[PDB]
Amino acid sequence: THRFVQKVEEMVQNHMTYSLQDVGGDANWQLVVEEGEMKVYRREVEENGIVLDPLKATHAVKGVTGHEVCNYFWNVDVRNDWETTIENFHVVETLADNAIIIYQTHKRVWPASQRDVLYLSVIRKIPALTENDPETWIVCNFSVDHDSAPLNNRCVRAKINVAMICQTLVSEISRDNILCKITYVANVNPGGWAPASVLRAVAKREYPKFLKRFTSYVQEKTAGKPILF
Ligand SMILES: CCCCCc1ccc(-c2ccc(S(=O)(=O)CCO)cc2)cc1/C=C\c1ccccn1
Repeated sequence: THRFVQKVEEMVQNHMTYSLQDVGGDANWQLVVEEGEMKVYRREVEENGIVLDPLKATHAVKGVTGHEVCNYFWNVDVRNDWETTIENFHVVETLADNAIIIYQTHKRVWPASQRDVLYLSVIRKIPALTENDPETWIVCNFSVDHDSAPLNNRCVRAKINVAMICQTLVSEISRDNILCKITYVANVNPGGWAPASVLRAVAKREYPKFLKRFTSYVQEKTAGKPILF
């Protein structure tokens, strides 16, 4: 029980309600890039001339569990092993053993000014409602206000609502028989102004690169370890 428990519950529930839905049949999502099981979609949205384009991706990763994927996504201690777009990050506050508030700066993308972010990051297990449903592991990263926020005059403050939502299929269980189904959503307000073409090019390049890189990292770090369901 920290002061964000209720907000966390709301953000997680919204993602469970809305973000998990399959968008194969939904023409409102534009499928931008497909590489195998990796499917990356966006909606073209601008507010006050700033690109907000919602990002939604699915993926199916052999050999790892949702629990493992989420631990690796969440655990700050391995962040620098997979992240390629971060210049700096600091843990601002520990709320609980499954929740922290993080400040980070993104590498500058010329010619836009650098962005920073301040967000609560929480990892949660959502039990299968019925014996028919999969359990879900989720990480949610969403912007919050904080006082120990750094002054950084080089940066415009972006605001994010990201979730990595994982269900695991199992087919001695070996990694050969496990598949992790990922839905990843990112809604990013870059703040300020940045050229629309730049924001779209960054999204189109960096999201598939992240998903490929990050998932491969989890496969590589877990191979030959006992499975953490
Ligand atoms: C001019 C450039 C503006 C950059 C806008 C931007 C700010 C923040 C973020 C962001 C993206 C993912 C997360 S997370 O998944 O929670 C993991 C922790 O880092 C947190 C923040 C994205 C983006 C915009 C594009 C973009 C896309 C994939 C990689 C990098 N940048």
